[PDB]
Amino acid sequence: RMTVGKLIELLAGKAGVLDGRFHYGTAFGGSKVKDVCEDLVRHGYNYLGKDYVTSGITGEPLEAYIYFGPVYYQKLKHMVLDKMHARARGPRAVLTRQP
Amino acid sequence: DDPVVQEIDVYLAKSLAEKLYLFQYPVRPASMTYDDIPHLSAKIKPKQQKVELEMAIDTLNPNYCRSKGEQIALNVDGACADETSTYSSKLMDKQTFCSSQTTSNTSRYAAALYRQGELHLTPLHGILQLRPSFSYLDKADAKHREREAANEAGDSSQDEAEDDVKQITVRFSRPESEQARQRRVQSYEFLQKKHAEEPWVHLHYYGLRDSRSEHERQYLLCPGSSGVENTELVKSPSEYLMMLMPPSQPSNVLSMAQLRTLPLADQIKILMKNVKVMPFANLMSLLGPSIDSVAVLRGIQKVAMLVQGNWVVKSDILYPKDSSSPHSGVPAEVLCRGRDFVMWKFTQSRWVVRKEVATVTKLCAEDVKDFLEHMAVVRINKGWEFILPYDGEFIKKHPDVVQRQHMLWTGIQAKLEKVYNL
Amino acid sequence: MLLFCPGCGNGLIVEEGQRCHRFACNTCPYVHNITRKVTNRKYPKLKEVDDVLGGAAAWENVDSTAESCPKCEHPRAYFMQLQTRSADEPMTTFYKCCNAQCGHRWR
Amino acid sequence: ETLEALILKELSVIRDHAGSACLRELDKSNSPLTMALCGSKGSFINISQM
Amino acid sequence: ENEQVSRSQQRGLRRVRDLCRVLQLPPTFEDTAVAYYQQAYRHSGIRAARLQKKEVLVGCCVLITCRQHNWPLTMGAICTLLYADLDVFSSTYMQIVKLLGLDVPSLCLAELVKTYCSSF
Amino acid sequence: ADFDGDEMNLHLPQTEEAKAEALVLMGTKANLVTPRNGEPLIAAIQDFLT
Amino acid sequence: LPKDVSVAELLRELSLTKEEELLFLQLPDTLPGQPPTQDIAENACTLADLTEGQVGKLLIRKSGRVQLLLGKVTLDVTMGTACSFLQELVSVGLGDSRTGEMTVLGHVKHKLVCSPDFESLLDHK
Amino acid sequence: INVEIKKIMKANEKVTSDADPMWYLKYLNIYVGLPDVEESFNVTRPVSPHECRLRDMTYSAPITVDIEYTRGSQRIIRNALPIGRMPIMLRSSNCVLTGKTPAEFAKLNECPLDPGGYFIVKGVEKVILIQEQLSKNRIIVEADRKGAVGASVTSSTHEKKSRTNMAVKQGRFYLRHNTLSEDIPIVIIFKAMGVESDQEIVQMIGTEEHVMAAFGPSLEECQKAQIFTQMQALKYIGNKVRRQRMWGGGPKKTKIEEARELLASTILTHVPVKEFNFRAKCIYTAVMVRRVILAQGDNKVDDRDYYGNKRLELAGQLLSLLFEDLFKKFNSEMKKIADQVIPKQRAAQFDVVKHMRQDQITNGMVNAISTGNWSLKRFKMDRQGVTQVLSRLSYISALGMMTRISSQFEKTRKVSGPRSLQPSQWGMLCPSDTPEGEACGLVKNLALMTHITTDMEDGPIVKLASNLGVEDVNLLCGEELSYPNVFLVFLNGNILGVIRDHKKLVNTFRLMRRAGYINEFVSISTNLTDRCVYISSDGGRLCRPYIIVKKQKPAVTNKHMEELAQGYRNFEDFLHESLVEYLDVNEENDCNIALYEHTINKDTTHLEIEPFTLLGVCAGLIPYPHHNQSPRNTYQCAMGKQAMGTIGYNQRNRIDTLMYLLAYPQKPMVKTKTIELIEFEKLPAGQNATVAVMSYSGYDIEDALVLNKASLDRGFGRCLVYKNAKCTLKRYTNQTFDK
Amino acid sequence: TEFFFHTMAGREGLVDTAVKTAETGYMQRRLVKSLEDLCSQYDLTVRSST
Amino acid sequence: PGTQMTLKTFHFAGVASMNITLGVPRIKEIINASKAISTPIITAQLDKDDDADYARLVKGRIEKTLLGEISEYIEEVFLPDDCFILVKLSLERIRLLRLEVNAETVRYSICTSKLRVKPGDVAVHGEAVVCVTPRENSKSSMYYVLQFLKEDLPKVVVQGIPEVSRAVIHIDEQSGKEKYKLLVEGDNLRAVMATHGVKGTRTTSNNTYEVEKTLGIEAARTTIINEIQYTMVNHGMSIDRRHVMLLS
Ligand SMILES: [Mg+2]
Ligand SMILES: [Zn+2]
Ligand SMILES: [Zn+2]
Repeated sequence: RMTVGKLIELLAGKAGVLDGRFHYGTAFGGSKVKDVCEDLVRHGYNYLGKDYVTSGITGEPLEAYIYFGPVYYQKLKHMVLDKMHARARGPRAVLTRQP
Repeated sequence: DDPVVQEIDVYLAKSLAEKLYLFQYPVRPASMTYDDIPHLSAKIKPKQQKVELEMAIDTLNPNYCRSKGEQIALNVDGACADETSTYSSKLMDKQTFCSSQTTSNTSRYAAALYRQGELHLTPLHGILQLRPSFSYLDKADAKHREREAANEAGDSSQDEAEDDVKQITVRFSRPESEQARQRRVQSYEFLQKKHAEEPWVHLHYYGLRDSRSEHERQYLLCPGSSGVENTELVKSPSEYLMMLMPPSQPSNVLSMAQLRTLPLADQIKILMKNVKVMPFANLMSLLGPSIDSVAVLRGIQKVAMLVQGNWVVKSDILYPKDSSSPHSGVPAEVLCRGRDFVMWKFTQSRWVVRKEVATVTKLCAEDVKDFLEHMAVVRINKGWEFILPYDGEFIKKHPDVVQRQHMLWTGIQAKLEKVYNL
Repeated sequence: MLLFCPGCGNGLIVEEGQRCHRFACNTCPYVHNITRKVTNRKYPKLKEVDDVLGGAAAWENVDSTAESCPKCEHPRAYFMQLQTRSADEPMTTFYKCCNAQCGHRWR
Repeated sequence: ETLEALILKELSVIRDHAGSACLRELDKSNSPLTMALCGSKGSFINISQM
Repeated sequence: ENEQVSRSQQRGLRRVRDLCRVLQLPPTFEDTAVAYYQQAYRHSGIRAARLQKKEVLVGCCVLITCRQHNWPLTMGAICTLLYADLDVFSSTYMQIVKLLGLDVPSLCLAELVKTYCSSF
Repeated sequence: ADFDGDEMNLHLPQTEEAKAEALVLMGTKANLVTPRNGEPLIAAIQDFLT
Repeated sequence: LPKDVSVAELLRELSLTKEEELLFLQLPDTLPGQPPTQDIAENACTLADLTEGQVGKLLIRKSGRVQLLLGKVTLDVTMGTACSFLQELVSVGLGDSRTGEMTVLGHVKHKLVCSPDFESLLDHK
Repeated sequence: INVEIKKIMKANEKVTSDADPMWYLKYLNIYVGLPDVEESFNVTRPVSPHECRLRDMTYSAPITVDIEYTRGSQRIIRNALPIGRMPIMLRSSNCVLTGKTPAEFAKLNECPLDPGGYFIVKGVEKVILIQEQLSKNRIIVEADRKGAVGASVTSSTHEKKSRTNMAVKQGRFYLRHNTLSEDIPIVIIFKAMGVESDQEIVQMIGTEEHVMAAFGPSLEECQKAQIFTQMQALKYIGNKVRRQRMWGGGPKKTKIEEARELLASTILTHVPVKEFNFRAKCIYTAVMVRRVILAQGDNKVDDRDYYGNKRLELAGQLLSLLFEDLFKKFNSEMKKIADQVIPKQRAAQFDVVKHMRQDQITNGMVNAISTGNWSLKRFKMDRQGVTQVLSRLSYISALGMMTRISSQFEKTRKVSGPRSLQPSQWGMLCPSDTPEGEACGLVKNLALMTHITTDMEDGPIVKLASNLGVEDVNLLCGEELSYPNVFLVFLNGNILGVIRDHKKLVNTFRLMRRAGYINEFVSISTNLTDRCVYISSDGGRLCRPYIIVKKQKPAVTNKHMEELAQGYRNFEDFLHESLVEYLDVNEENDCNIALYEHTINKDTTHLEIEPFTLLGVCAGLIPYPHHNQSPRNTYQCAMGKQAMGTIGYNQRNRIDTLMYLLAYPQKPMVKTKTIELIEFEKLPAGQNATVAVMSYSGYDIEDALVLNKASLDRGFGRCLVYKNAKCTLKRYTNQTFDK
Repeated sequence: TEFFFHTMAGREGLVDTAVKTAETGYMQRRLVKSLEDLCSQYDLTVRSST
Repeated sequence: PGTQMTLKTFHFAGVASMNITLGVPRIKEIINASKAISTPIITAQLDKDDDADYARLVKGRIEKTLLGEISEYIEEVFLPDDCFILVKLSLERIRLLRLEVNAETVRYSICTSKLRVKPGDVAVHGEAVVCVTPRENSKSSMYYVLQFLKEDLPKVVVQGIPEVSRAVIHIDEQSGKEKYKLLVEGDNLRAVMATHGVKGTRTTSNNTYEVEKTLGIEAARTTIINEIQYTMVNHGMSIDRRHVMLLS
C-alpha cells in the first residue's frame, strides 16, 4: 500500500512529543525528515525511530529494532456489537412464509 | 513613435445627414457593378425604411434564354390580361431587389470621404441590405391556384345558377382575452399590414454617370476654415470614461474604495477598530496628503489614546455598551476596565506579565490573552513587549497632545486605583 | 465545383443547349455557354503506406533489459506492468523472455 | 505515436535502472527487501516506486 | 360510502377544509371538523337547506372544533370569513346545538387575552 | 477476505445427512485445491511466508 | 491578397497617389463630448449633435501606430472586416414629397473601426 | 430570499380572471420576516433551532404580504397577510444564529463551531446537495451512436427548453426537433428563415473548397425539389410539423404561420428575434453547420466531462424555481376559484382573502424538502435525492457533506467516462475525496478554496463589447466568417458579433475587469481551433483566485502581506488593487499558471496561491498525503466520514436517533493547516496512541491489529453510544386520547 | 501534478473494478444457469438432462 | 477468472496495432455465438512466407481497394459536344502496391450495381484514363447526375473482397526462418482461403459462425476452444482444457 506518509507522520509525532511541538503535515510542504531527525538526535533517541526493544514474553532482546511512535488512531462506527446477528426460527413474512 | 506624417484634419458635414443611405449587395461581388443596368423604379418609404428596386435586364443578349423567359412570363401573369402585369412585354424584364434593415441605431456609423489631407465624416440615416427577391414565383403560384379554382368551377360545361347566398351571420363581438390580443399584435400578419399601410413613394433614379451625381457629390463637403477649435469635444478622459461606462446605480467589511468615500472621523475610527495599533506617520499616508494633520489629530484624540508614542484605540470603541464578551459573556464595562488597566501598565512599563494583570483584574485567561494580543507580542523569558517601538519624533513634534494625553491618563490611573485597589 | 448565377445567386447546373452545353439556373433564364475545357480535380488521398510490422528492432521498444526471468534466467526480457486492480492491492507483472524465440508468457 | 512510445520507453528505462540501482545499494536484513524476496507481499516494482 | 357525496356536500367539506386551512390549523382540527360536518349532515332537515345554511353550519362546525381543543376563536373572526350575516349564523348555531346537544366548552379568558393582545 | 470489517455468514444444517455431506464434500481438508486448474489455494499467507 | 494595415493604407492613399477614395468607418456609440444645447442624462453624443468644422486629428506614428485625437483623448483606429462584395455609398435626397434624387456617391472598398483606448484611460486615472 | 423572490413576485404581480371584468388581484409587496413557532394559540413566538430539533417540528418563518383587490369594484388594500411558511436555513440573514457570540450560542443551545447550511424540517436536518448539470445554450458536437459526427443545441430560456439535433446520416445535414414529424434539410430551413440565395448561404457556411464539397449534397437535395421561395419552404415545414392537438385554428392558414411561429420562438429559443428577423439566427446556424463540417474531418470531438461546460446549481436556484411553480399554481387556483364563485353565487361580493390557502405553499415546501423529490410540471423536471439526511457521525462528516456535489447521470449507465478524474477538476474539486462504491466518480467534494459565481446583468458587458469595435452581425454577410483572422464573440451562447485582433480585445477586457468597473466574476476565453471568443457571465460557474503575475514578478509583495496581517487591508482590497483576481476554467484554459516562484518563467500570467488547497476538507486531515497512494487517501476520506468523535459543544443537549462520542478525545499531534482552518483540533475524532510497527503472535496477519489490555482498561478507545426512543400520545378524531 | 495523475489512475482502476464486478456476476449467473444440467454418469459418458 | 480479470490494454499481440476486444467482452461475444462480432480477426498463412513481394501481392489481392484510393484525380470535364467524368489512374502506385489492376479491370469494375451503367457508357482512351458519360434514367433523374456519379465513384470496389476492410502483414522472428502471415480484419473466411497464394489448409479465424458455416461443426468447436484458451492465457490466468472442451 506504499504508505510512507504513515511512517513520516509517526516520526513527526515522535519528534513533537519529544520536544513539545506540533509538526505540520501540510500537503506539498510541512516539516521535513531532517528536522525531526535532528530533534531525535538531540533528545537522545534514534534518528530513524527504530530503538532497542526487549521481548516481553521471553525477556530477551529482539534481533531487529522495532518502530515505535505516537500515531493518531481513530475508531470507526463499525463495531461487532451492532453487527452480530443470529437467527432462530423466528417470524416469517406474510406473503411468502420465509424469514 | 512620433506622429511625423499625415496629420489629417477630420471635418464634419450635416448637409446629407438624413439623406444618406448605405446599400450593399451581399450576393454581388465588388468587381461587377450595376452601372450599366438600366434602373426602372425605386419604391422606398420614409418611415420604416424598406427600399425596393426594379432592375432592367436585356433579352437579345446570348446569356438570356428567351424560351424560359417567355415561359416564366406566361406563368407569372395571365395570357393577355395586362391590367396588372409584372412585365410590360411577354418577357421576364424586371428583377426585384428587396431590402432588409441591418440595425436601428445607425448613428455610430458614418461615411468617411477622403481627400488630399482632409477626411469628412457624414452621419448615416439608415443602412439596408439588398437581395434579389423572388416575388414573381409567389404570384405565379397564386395564379395557378386561381386557375385550379376556375377549373373546379367549370368542371361542367354549363353551370346552373348556384344558390351561393352568403349566410347572414356577422362575426360576433366576442370579448378577446389579453393574451390573444397580445398574440394578434405580435403576429407577423399584423406587422406586415402595419408596414403595408404606409403608402409607397416613387423616386427617380440617377446613375453615377449622370451629371447630377457629380453635382450632389460636392455636398458631402462642409464650408469652413482649415483649423478651427471646436467648442465641444473638450471633456477630460475621466469624464469620457464615466459617460461611456455609466454606473448601475468582521467589522472590516468596508473596503478601501468604500473607506475613502467617508468622513475622516469614521475612517480613522474604523482604522483604529481594525488595527488597534497605528502610528501617526503611516496614518498620514493612509488618510491622504489632502487632509490636514490637525483634523486627523482632533479626530484621533476622540477615539484613541497615546501610549509610548503609538495610538491605541479606546476600549469603549471596540466593545460597545450593549455588547458582551464573546469568550466569557461578561459585560463590556469590565472588559473596558481591564483594557484600560493593561494600557496603563504599558504606559508605566513596556513589559507586562499576563499573570499579574489576570490576578488584578480577576479575569479569565482567554480574556487577558485577547487583550494582550492586540498591542503586545510574546517575548520569551520576559513576558510581553509592545508591537511597535517608541515614537519620539511624534512626541517632539506635538508636545501639547502628549501633555493632554498624560492629563487624561492621570484621571484614568486614579479611577483604576480606586476600582482595583492597587 | 459549385457555380452561382449573377442574377439571383442560385446554383448553376449543366444543361445541353441547342448549340453547346451551358451552365444554367433553375430560376432565371440566365445561361453561360462553354467555350473551352473546364475541369475541376479533387486529388484524393493515396494509400502511400506499406503496412510492414513485427520487426525485432521495433518490437524491442521496452524498458527491461538484462534481468533475471523466473523461467530460463537469461538477461533479455520484455516486461509489462499493470496497475488496474483494486481487489488485488499489489501490481501485476507480465514478462516476455525471448531471444532464442522461447515465447515465455506468464503472470 | 512513435514519439509517445519512445518517450514512454525512455521513462520506463529510467525507472528500471533506478530500481536496479536501489536494489543493488540496499543492504540485507531490510524488511521491504526481505518481503519482496520471500514474495509474501509487495515486489521489486513497489520498492523501486517508493 | 364516500360515493354518495352530493356536489353540495363536497362543496361543504371543501369549504370546511379551506376554512381550517386559512386559519393555519393542524390536520387534526381538519379531521375533527370534517367528522363533525359528516355527523351533522345525517339529518334530513340539515341536508335540505340553502347555501347560507350550509355555510353557517361550516362556520359553527369549525367553531365547535376550535372550542374542543382549547383553541379560543371569537365568532366575529369566523363570520368575517363567511359570506353571511351574524344573526342567521347565531340562529343556526342555537338550532344545531339544540338538535345535536354536543359538548360546548366555555371560552377561556386567559387564552382569549393571549390571542387578542398579540394582534396589536 | 482481508479482515478489514467484512461480515461473514455461517449456516448450521438441521439434518444428519446434510451435516455428513458438508463434512465430506465441503470438508476443508478435502478442498485444498481449486477445480479450475488444480492449483492449491489453502496455503501459507503473509506474515507466514516471511 | 495579403492583409494590409491602416498606416500603409493611408500612405498609399495620399503619398503614392492623389486620387480620392470613399471610406466607411465605425465610431464608438459615445463620443468624448457634450451635446451642445441638444436637450440632453449622459446619453450618446452622436455625430448629428455636433456641428461642422474640424473635430479631430488623425495621427500616424512610427512602427505602424495610428490614432485619432478627438479632444483630450485618443482613440485607436484599425481595419475592420475586409468586405469583398459590392458596397456602394449613395444619397437618397428627397427633394420633393413624391420625387427624390438618388445620387451614387461611389463605391466603398475598406472598413475602418475606431475604439476608445481604455488602457491609456486606466493608466491616467 | 432577498432578490429572486421579489422578481418572482413581480413576474406574477397582477392576476385576474376572464369572467366578471374590472376584477383583479394585484400583489403590492412581500416580506419573509423572522422564524417563529405556532405553538401558541394564534400567536407567534421566537424559537431556537435546537427547540425545533427537540420538538420534532420545522424551523420556518411566515410570509407576510400586502396586496390590493376589488370585492364590489371597491379597491381594498392589505398590509400583512400570511400565505405560507418558508423554511429558514441556519446562519442565514433571517436566522437568529447569525451575528451571535459564542455565549449567545450557549444561551440558545447551539454549537458555535457548527457549520450550518442545512434546513430543519419535522426535527430532522436536511441538506440540499449542489446539483451539477451541463451548461445550456451551447452547441455540443459529439459522435453519434452509429459513428456519425453530429451536433446538439439545448436552447433553454426562462420558460422552454428545446434540444435541436443535427444529422449527417446521408452526407447531408438534417435538423431534428420534437415538434417536427420528420427531420428536414437545413437548406429548406435557411430558405424559410428569410435568406433565399444559395450563394449567400454558402458564404455563410464557408469558402473552403472542402466545405463546399461537403455541403454540395445538401444543395443538390434541396434542388431536387422545387423549393425556391420562403413561402414554399414554410409550407414544407408546416407539412412536416406535428399536430399539436390544440383547441382552435391557426393564425391565418394553420399551415404556414404555425411553421413561422415555430421557427421564431420554438426553435432556438435562446437566439432572440427582434421582429421576425432570423438574420442573427441564420448566422448562428451557419456557424453551427460550419463547426459540424470542421468536425467531419479531424476527430476533435468535444467531451462532456469538461467542467468548463458544467454548471453548479445550489439550493437557491432550486428553491426559486419551486417557489415560482408554487406561486403560479396558487394564482391558477385563485383564478379558478374566482371563475367558479363570482359569476353566480348571490348578490353579495366575493373576495380572495377568504381563500388564502396558506397550507398549500407550506406543505409543498415541507414535502419537497423532506421527501427530496422535486416535481416541476411546467418544465417536466422530475428529480429525486436532492435533499439528504445530514450525517451526524462527526463534525468532519457534516462539514464534508455540506460541500457535496452530485452528478446528473445518477447511475443510469456505467459509462465510466464522467466517473473518471478529469484535469478540469484542478483547484476546484477534491480529487482524492470520493465515496467508495457505486457512487465513485458521481459524488464529489469542493476544494478548500473555491467559489461559485452568480447571475450577472450582461448590460455593461454588451455596451463595452459594442464600444470595443465589435461589428454588427447584420451589417456584414457570412463570408467574413470564413476569414482566418476574424474571430467570433459570444455572450452565454448568444452570438454577439465578430472582431479582429482578439488578443487586443481580450487584454482590454481583462484590464477593464481588473479596473473594477466590470464584475470580476465575468469570464472571457478564446478558442483558436474554433476561432471563438466566449464571454461567460451566467451563474453556476466555478472560479478560483489567483495572484496576477506581470514581467516575471508577482503583484503581491511582502509589504502587502504584512499590511494584511496587521489589518490595513483585506482580500477585497487585493481584489480591487488588481493584485488577486478570479479565474474560470475556460479563462484559465488560455492562461499560464505557476505552482511556485522558482517555476515562474517569462510566459506566466498567474501564480498559484497554495498547492495544498487542491485537497478538500476530508483529504486535509491526511498527514503528508503526497507520500501515500491515492486509493489509500480515498479510503481514508471514506473512513473519516464515518469516524467517531465529538460533534459539538451542544452534543449533550442534542437528542438524535444515533450518536457516537469518544470518552477521551485528543487532538492530533501531526496536524495540517486545514485542521487549524476548520478548527478540527477543538473537536477531535480520535486519540493519539503509541503504535508499534511489527508482527506479533500471528494475530495481525491481514490488516489486523493487536490491542493492549492495560491500555483499554485505563480508558483508551472507550466510546459512548446514544440512541433515541420516541413515543407519541395523540388525540384522535373522537374525543379520546392515549393514556 | 504527479499526485493528480496518480489519483486519476487510482480512480480509473476503481471504476474499472466496479464495472468488472457487476459484469462478471452477470456472466457467471448466465453461465451457471446454462451449464447446471450436466452430470458425470457411471458409464464414463457425460449426458444431458434429457 | 472474470473476477480476477483486469480489462487491461496495450496487448496488441505484438503488432502495436489492430485493437482486438479481449477479456470479459470477448468471452461474452464467444458464448453468445452471434453471427456478427466486433473486430473479426482472420489469420492467413502463405506459401512464400519468406518473400515480402508475394506477401504484398496476395494482400492487394485480398484487401478491398477503392477507386479513389488508386486514382490520382477524378475531374468533371465539360466539353462543348458532351460533358463527362475523367478518372486518371496512378500507374506508379498501382505497380508499387503490386495491384494486378489495369484500365480494363477498372472498366470491368464499373457497371456492377451502379444505377444500370451500361458498358457503352464507360470508355478507355489511354493506359490510365477512364471516361464515364452520364445518361438519364428517366426515373427522377436528368442529365445533371454528374454529382451523384462523382460522389459514389471513388467508393467502388476494383480489387479484393468487399467484406475485407483492413489487412496487415505480420512477421515472425523465428531464428530458423522469418515467415510472413496475414492478419485480415474481415468477416469472409471463405474468400480468404479461396484466394490465390494463401495456404487455405492453415487459415484460422475468430468469428465462430463463419468458421462453422465454412468448415463444419467440428472445426467450429476446435476454433472456439482455441480462441477461449488463447484469450484466457493472454491475461495471466490458466484454465484446464477439459472445462472449455466440455463447454464447446
Ligand atoms: Mg475487505
Ligand atoms: Zn440565377
Ligand atoms: Zn531469461
